[PDB]
Amino acid sequence: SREQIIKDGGNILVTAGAGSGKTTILVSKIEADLKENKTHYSIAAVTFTNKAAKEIEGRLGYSSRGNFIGTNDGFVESEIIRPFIKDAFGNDYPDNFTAEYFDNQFASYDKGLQVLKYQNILGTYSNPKKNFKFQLALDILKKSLVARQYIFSKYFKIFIDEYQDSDKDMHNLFMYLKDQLKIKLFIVGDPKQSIYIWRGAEPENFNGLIENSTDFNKYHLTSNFRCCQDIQNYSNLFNEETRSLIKEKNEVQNVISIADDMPISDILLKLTEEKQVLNIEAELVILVRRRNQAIEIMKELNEEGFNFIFIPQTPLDRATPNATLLKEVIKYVKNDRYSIYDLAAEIVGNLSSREIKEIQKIINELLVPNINQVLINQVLINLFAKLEITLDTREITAFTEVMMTNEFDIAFDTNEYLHKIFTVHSAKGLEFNQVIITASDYNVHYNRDTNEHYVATTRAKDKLIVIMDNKKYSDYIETLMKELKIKNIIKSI
Amino acid sequence: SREQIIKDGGNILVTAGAGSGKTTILVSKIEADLKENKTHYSIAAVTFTNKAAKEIEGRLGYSSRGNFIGTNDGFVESEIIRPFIKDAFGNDYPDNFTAEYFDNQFASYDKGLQVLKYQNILGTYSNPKKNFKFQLALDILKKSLVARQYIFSKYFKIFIDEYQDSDKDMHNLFMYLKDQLKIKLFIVGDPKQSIYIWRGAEPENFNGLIENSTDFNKYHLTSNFRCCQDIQNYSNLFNEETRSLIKEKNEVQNVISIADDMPISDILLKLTEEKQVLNIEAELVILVRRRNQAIEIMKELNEEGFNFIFIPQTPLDRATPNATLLKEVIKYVKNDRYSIYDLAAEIVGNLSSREIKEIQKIINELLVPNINQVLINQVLINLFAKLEITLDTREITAFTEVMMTNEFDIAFDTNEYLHKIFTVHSAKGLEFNQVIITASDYNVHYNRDTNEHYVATTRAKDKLIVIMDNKKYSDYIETLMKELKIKNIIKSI
Repeated sequence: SREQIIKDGGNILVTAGAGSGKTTILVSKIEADLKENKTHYSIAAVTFTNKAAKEIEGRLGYSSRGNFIGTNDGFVESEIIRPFIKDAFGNDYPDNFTAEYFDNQFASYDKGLQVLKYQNILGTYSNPKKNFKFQLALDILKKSLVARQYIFSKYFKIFIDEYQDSDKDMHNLFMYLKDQLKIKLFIVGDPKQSIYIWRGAEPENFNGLIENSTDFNKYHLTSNFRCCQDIQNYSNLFNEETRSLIKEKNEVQNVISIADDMPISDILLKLTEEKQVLNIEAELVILVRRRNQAIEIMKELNEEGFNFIFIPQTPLDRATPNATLLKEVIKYVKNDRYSIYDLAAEIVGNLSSREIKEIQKIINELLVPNINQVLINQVLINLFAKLEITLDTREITAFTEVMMTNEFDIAFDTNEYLHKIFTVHSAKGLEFNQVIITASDYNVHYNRDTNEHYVATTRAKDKLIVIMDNKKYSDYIETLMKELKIKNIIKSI
Repeated sequence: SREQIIKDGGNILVTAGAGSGKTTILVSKIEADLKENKTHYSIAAVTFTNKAAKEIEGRLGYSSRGNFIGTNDGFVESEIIRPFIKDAFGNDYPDNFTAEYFDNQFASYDKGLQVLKYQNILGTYSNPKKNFKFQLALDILKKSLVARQYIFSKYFKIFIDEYQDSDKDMHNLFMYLKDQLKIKLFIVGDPKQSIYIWRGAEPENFNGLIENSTDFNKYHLTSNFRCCQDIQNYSNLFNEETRSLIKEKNEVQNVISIADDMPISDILLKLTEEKQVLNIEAELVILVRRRNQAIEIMKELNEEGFNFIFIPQTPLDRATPNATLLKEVIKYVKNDRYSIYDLAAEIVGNLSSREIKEIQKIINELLVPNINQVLINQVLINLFAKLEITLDTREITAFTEVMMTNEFDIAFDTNEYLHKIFTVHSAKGLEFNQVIITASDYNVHYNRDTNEHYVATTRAKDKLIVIMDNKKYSDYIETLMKELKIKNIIKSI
């Protein structure tokens, strides 16, 4: 498992999925290797977005080892291109160059050298599949002897995040550091095609390393690593592929089942005061299938003194290529404390201060109120035109609808609330500490809602409370408990 | 006189001529004002060529006052444009820009801003009469409040050398500092059209200040300021315009006349040992009209133990627009110790390191031996094409002829010799300490050689020795001594 992962000191290839399993293990693996190694060598972690680089830097702590934590583009720029470009190509080339991602697309590698030599800027390649900065960095290393000496002397291992999005030119540099410079590589990626890719992503180079590489040591990560063992056993029994991984335990305490005989508010009081299996001071969230089921529970609790705020699923809450970025644009529009730098951190690459000012100009048109649906669509196209990303028609309408109304404001609110209620689709992504669900929502016999039920069960982190509303739900438990000869998988009050 | 010049603390306009009178007074005026002023304000001296700026910095000494000594282009770049361009035009414009003089000519002021904003370089104007850097610097001062505050706070007086070569845009900035910022200006220039002009020179702006400016205080400099009073009196009596300025002295000791009765070498021994009016340890130089007259004197002295090296006038020794620069190109080719940076210092403006490497590439073709007359002409055109200067046909042939032969090598030699012999045209420029001439060379009755004789007399600095070979020469002295009632103007041995 994870203990076997961190012990390996060689080239490690990690398959990460379900989210957050990659980030926590990455930070723990980095800080553990820093404690083992006392020599002068440092580590280098590279992330596509600037937020992930800042997220890793905050958890690691002091970087007195000289460790580099930053963007993929910022790494090759500050460590390879800028220091040794004059050594590789002569004194004609500048080291005070400014890289602009959006401007100055060129057709050939020879053309881009002239933009850097004469126009004093570092422009991107026109083809999204070919990266000019990494082609330049790899070229500089082969031309410059000092460049190869410095990289070997500075870093002994390099950590790479989200490797499935790396392009071929970006992939060539990483393999060049491992094959020629003999630098250890810790690779984290998602083998599934998924929904999120960098504009020049090719999953085959990552998939090819899993199939034909003898140097790397392959590992895998559990999807529900953060969930406790008792919650994992209750979640995995509903899907046939997941039933094999769980192991039975002599005593089960985290998953509680209680039949709904008293009103909904009384069940909440019973679990909080009579058995104290749920703490009122800990965050508590309740699961529903539809928005109406959440409203009636929220209104029933306001009468009993319980205070709650309910997050609804927005039109943007849909598996689309630009869903993650579109939500961040909404968070910058809705919230005043959300800085433009926080929005730029979500954008791939380390944008310059001048490029940030141009993107800020496009979005400032959305900060004026009551300017109708047509202008919101053009600002959105103008925004994504600079990023060279086309926008889905339903993604545009979903973005527009959220901008018009204040209905989905708290779903993108920066503030955090202790007690909430969310829909199964509302928080498909984020995870909660303790969750209560009801059985009548999910049809378990024909597996229509088993995927929504599996998501519902995996959201809870410490304690999961299940209400046995449906007899067919309880029958599917008792039937499969006999197939697997499981005496206890649930704790009933 | 000069004592009246340095005492004035206001705006001073100086008319300088005959050479070297401008540089010595400029350094003395600067260091004297630094001693008078104890406050934090500094001075700023600007010269067109980098050699003149380095020449002033060496004589001044320590610049702990923060005084700026450099090029006109380097002044507006480091003090106005680079610090306050972002304040004047916004954060879009860079402060790490690189100015290239030869590349990126543009037609309109708006076009050059885009080259600086996007292409990150500072290019020159296509029209030689219009300067873009000074148009940019003046524009930045009007746009930026801090820029005006810094210039007033830093400098209380600004010294300007060779003002007749300043263009109109360069002239507008200097007047803007005097009229708006109320900064004292010490201006040195030559009112005569002369032979040497910067490619965008307009003498009218300098001439216009002499005619219509009430703020400036006009002054004049003597042509033979370095020569002693006795030598000045002997030189000025031959030309009618010059006879009025000299004043008689009761005793004359510097100008010696001796009739040539003994051989030439014996006259040299007689003056050195019998009267000791010439020191063998001091530099001694003899004047002739033709090259044959110098050879026979040089050969006659080698027999008597006297050792001499004779500098001949080169084909480049001719009043042409590019004579000064062409000689420096020869000095870089002939001498190995003469650095390429010394050649770049003679070029107008502060050339960048990359621009220096391109000029060095063009001249390196002349360093190979025996490559005939045709290739020398093309390298010369290629050299001056970068400087945007056309070359006279006779200037090209004069440059070529010197390159072929080693005959004129010592005339451009970096080494310096104590005892020499030079032609009247050989050292029309440089001045010598003690000079001996002969009377038979100059026809004084019809004033054919009075200009060459006046040059001959003005070369000597401390002691001048005249040989009375011609009776017509001595008669013209005695005749004019009676017209002016001068009892003594010459010391006869």
